[PDB]
Amino acid sequence: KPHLRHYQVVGRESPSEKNPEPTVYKFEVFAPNFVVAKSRFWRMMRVKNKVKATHGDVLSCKVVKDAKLVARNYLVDIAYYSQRCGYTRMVKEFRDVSKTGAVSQAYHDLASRHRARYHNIEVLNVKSIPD
RNA sequence: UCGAGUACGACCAUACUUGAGUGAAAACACCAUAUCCCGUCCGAUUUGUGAAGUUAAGCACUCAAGGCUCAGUUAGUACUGAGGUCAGUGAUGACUCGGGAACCCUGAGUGCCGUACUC
Repeated sequence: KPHLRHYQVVGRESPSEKNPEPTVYKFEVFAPNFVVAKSRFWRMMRVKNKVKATHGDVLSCKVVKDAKLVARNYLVDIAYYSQRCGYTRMVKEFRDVSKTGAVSQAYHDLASRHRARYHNIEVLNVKSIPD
């Protein structure tokens, strides 16, 4: 029912004719599809690694399984962009069931109050909170 | 006698130009001279003609800097082709699908080869 599943996308940089064994990059992104995961996989590597989607290959994107469906806390360090105060990060600790669920509320909250939508939004540290 | 030595060169600064060092054989080099062609207002320049001589310059070899060449950045940045019944503002701004710099700075090193001769 909550959209925006959680994808585990990993990939080298088409090895290599120069380096012959480029370091593998893996990161987990929330996305509606996996085409949208790879689209934002090759945005981190184009920026945080200077690697094109052309000059590299996706090793194994994957759908993370779940957590036993039970309520718990979540602080989601989220970073959006807007003409509304360009590139501000946030914390916005939510209380939903799964990481997919809470990050959904994260997006539907920023697009609600900052009108920042999916591609203007990076995510980091979707972790939980005991108390 | 072996690397290089001259003179011919091809790439044309990694080769340039700087302060020096370096020159062991030859070989260039300055060098002697107006005794001739020579044209020098000049024996400077060059152009007759040879070896008392000299590494003083020149020249190649060494290090060791601007500059130059290769790269690491700079930077997936700027910029850009394409696409939005994108967002505001008629300021470009992000996004998506791509291309993708430069100056700089930290580097690397600071020529290479090709024909004849001569040893």
